[PDB]
Amino acid sequence: MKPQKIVIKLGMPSPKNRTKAMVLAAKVYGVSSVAITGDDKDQLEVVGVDVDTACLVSCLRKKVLRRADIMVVEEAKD
Amino acid sequence: NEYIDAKKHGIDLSRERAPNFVDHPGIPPSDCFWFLYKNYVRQNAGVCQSDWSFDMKIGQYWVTIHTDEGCRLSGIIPAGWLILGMKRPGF
Repeated sequence: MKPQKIVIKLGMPSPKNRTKAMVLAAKVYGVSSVAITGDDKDQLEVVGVDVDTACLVSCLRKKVLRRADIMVVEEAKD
Repeated sequence: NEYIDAKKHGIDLSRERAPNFVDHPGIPPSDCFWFLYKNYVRQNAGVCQSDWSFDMKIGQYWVTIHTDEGCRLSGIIPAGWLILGMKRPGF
């Protein structure tokens, strides 16, 4: 029910991998927002309600690059 | 105290480059910065909500970070790692 901030570390992403990761994440049902974040600009950050994170990661792994791992989950306050 | 130990090893939050974050539409902005260190070397930084908690990967471990109303961080973190919180400027 509450929006979650999900941060996924991309392992050694090209610029192209970052863009492709944002687009695929944005198209997932429940995702309201996407960004690239982190000191190394290697994180896909997703905000969504009731997002299957395991399936977002699995999608990034088959379609974008081998290395994608959840590194942060924070429930949004209202 | 964990900030004094960090200060001894050359860490100063007021001189840390800002986290690379966005304010997302449709959710409140995060009012805290956090800075994450392994053997006192900054590995990453991010934002979080005061008076709350979040789960994150520190080294090989999934851990809960507790954030009090002043952005002070607490939780069980792996040996050699350090996480420090501060108010995001303006909040």
